[PDB]
Amino acid sequence: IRDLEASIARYKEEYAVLISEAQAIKADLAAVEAKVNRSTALLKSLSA
Amino acid sequence: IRDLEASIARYKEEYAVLISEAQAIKADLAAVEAKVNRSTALLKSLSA
Amino acid sequence: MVKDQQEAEKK
Amino acid sequence: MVKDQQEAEKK
Repeated sequence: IRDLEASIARYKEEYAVLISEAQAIKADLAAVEAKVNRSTALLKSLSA
Repeated sequence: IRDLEASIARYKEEYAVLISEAQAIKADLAAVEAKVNRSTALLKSLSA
Repeated sequence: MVKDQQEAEKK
Repeated sequence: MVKDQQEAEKK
């Protein structure tokens, strides 16, 4: 039972690390999508 | 059992959001700590 | 979560 | 993790 609790806690902090890098890539995706929308509007105007 | 499972899943969702803002806070704290060490060295030299 | 898991194991 | 917590609660 002590080993089970220790494994639960350990994988809890590795889960925290995984969700931390998940938020990092979420921010990266948001920045990329905003840049793509901005460039697409620019491309529409410059095509016109 | 169904109500317990639904409450557990809602807890998973809100806990994931809490984790998201938690490592947002943690990354902010790490960046602040680094920039404060740098600014402390800079301001001690600039006062001297 | 610990209380919920204990309740599920009991029932 | 939920499965392991349930197993720990059972045992």
